[PDB]
Amino acid sequence: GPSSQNVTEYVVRVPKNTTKKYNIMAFNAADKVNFATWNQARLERDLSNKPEDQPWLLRVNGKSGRKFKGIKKGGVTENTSYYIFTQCPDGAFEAFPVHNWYNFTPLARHRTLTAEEAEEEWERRNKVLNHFSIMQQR
Amino acid sequence: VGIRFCQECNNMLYPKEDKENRILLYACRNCDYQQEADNSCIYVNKITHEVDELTQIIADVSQDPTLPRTEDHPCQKCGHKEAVFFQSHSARAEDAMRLYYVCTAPHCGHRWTE
Amino acid sequence: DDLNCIFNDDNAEKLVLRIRIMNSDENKMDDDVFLRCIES
Amino acid sequence: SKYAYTGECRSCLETSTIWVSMLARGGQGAKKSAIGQRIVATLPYIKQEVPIIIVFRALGFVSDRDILEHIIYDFEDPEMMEMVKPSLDEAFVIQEQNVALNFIGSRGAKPGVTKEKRIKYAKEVLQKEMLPHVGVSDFCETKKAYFLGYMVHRLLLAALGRRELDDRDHYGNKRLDLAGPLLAFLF
Amino acid sequence: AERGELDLTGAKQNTGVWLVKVPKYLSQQWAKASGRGEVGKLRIAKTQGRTEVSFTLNEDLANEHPFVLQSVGGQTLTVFTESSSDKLSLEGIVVQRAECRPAASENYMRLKRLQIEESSKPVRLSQQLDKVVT
Amino acid sequence: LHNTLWGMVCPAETPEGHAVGLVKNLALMAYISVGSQPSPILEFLEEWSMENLEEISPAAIADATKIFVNGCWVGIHKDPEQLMNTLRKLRRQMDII
Amino acid sequence: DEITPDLWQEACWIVISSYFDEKGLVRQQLDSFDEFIQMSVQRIVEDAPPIDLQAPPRYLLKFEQIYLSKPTHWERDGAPSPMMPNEARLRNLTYSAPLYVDITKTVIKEGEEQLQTQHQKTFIGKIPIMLRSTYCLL
Ligand SMILES: [Zn+2]
Ligand SMILES: [Zn+2]
Repeated sequence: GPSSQNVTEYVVRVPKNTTKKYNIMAFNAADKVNFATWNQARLERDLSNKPEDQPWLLRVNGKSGRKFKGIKKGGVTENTSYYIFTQCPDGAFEAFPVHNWYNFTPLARHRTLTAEEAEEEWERRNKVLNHFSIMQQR
Repeated sequence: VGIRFCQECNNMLYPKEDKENRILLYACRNCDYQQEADNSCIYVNKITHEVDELTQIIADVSQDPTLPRTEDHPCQKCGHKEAVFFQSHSARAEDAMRLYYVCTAPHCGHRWTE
Repeated sequence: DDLNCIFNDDNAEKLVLRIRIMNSDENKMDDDVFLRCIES
Repeated sequence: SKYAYTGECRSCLETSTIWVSMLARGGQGAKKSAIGQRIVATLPYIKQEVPIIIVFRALGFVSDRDILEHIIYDFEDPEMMEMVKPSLDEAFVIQEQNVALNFIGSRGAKPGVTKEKRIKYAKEVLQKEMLPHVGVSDFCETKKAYFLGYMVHRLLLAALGRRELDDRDHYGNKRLDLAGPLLAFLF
Repeated sequence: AERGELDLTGAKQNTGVWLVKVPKYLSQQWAKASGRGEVGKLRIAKTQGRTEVSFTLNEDLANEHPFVLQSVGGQTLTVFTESSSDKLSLEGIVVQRAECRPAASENYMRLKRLQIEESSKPVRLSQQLDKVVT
Repeated sequence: LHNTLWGMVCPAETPEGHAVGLVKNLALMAYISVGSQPSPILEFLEEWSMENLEEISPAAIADATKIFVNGCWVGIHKDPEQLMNTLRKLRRQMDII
Repeated sequence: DEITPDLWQEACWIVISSYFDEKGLVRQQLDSFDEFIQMSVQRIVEDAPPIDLQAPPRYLLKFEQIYLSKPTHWERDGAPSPMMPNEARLRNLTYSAPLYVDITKTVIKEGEEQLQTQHQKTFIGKIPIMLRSTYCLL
């Protein structure tokens, strides 16, 4: 059929200057991310430092859902360049040069051990028994 | 024989038994995610260290121009006459000085012993 | 007598033992950690 | 001594020594050897030995799946898993990054007054003294993680008996300071 | 509807995009073109059991680039955007990864040497003074 | 005297007394490498099919070959033999390396 | 064609005769001092941070290209003359060369009067020259 010998041509173009910036962010392979549950999302600059030279904080569905922290890719774009090819009704591919690359790691929401009581916990360096009796007190 | 990761926070899964239904189940440190059977082996350990050394041998050892080459023993898989033989000589001691033959033909990383 | 064992006849290849724990210490050290500690 | 295997990676740039290492089997029973041989790291300007898993959590990797990926590349072989799990068993006190940085900073010779000083000090010593060749700029963090993972992978490979123990007297592992680099250091 | 919300319509459409690595001279030529409208033609040909991807440079831009596909399933890659009006959006998900290589085999190193001469320009070395300073 | 001192250092040259084996001097054919910036080799490898260590997928660095430049891990490569042939060829031509 | 086994005992010795005629017996010393003077010294100077001042006006000193001259001797009257190595041995002198740096001094007076002075080659010290290197009189 036609799909066996499909020969089609696509026009490519790169804009010089544009209003919106373009970036790349990636999840882990085994993170098991699902975008259908992302009814509400937030992405805001973290207040732990206290702006552009700071990590990001991402939150899904408020406090109910999972939340991530975003860091910049370490590789400078001196000899590297990445473009994004998007489908359009006109058909001419519009190459978007990258501004920055980001990376996000999952962070669970639960009762988290604090350092002040970890100072008391550290007396059980190797004497600790029944490891799941620690979070029951917490 | 091996350990697995939970799909909620990606941490360890130690095995235990519950007080209600009498079956082995894995658990994480902060999860309600309990796993199931078919991995009823916890601490397998070969004390005799009779493990097969024909697994950690890389197929690329053919392309090392220092190891001896023989032609008396042909390849069992692809039938190539020439082959590369060497000894294990790992950090282990009291080891048998056998020759782990590796076929030298490209696209055939067959290894064997005699 | 807290480590009873079931020995096997020498005809078989395995020659294995079957150490368990009984009501003598069952009727803070947990299970599967005490057994690995006595294995060590 | 008590330190069975050592993973020295004395590092510099165009020096700081890291002494990641591994305890021996000196103890027995449930009191010390209840889990196995732990793996621990010495760090250059702190004065005590923090476990390597706590360092990796201080790098910014909460998930232990990513940690054992950095340590162990092929998940098919369980030997490295069952050798590396005791230091995970010594790592349930700390779960998130800031507690790890607070513990590492408090473990130094001169700990800070509070979190604003200890976190910053631990971040600084982890930033531009941890392995200076792989990264010194602020956005160099997962290259450090991959290099330390390769380091612990080398340590485990020599522990279970694949990599041969390196020797100092091998001149492949030895460099010669001539008049050039010596006068460069003085200048 | 909020400032921090990211538009997720691109993910719901299951839009598949391609991420490709190119060498620096192609990027320099595309920058020199300054978006005239066309920089080259992308060619694809599928056989009975194999595929072939290439890119042909524009003749005006010059005055063959075969593509090599690679494994993608080791990671999940998606692309988002940030606007000047602070309206975040998601473009889509990367479904295929390729890399661009030059067809020049021996002469290309010469250009590499020239780029070395372009890269050894700012590095600076000490000089010898015949006369001591006055 | 170690096995690796073959043509590196003289096997006969050694002072007597408390410094036997600690002081030694070069053989006739031994040029000590004086140093070079690893930037041309790094950008050269970036031109070829090196996946960057930060860009690469996690579960893809087990079947490949790790590349070490000046002791710093820089990435992996799936075809090491062709890389070695190209590197050795350019080293013999002494034009880039 | 090929080197016969008869001619090898001359061929290899012509090869290493050419080696010892080109390189010499002391080449690691000379090349190390060459790659210490030609590079590293200015790399060390440029890699050093530019020193910063405060009082308010702000003064910033930035270091630049490193000049080195031939070894000179200054007698009682202050006459600079080229100094022989034998002159250095007989008079118990120190064979050394004076080192020069260009320094840019940028001024700030909080009124947008950034008018830096390109302070030219200034004398900062002397490096002892290793004999028969390229930056030597011999
Ligand atoms: Zn979990
Ligand atoms: Zn074969």
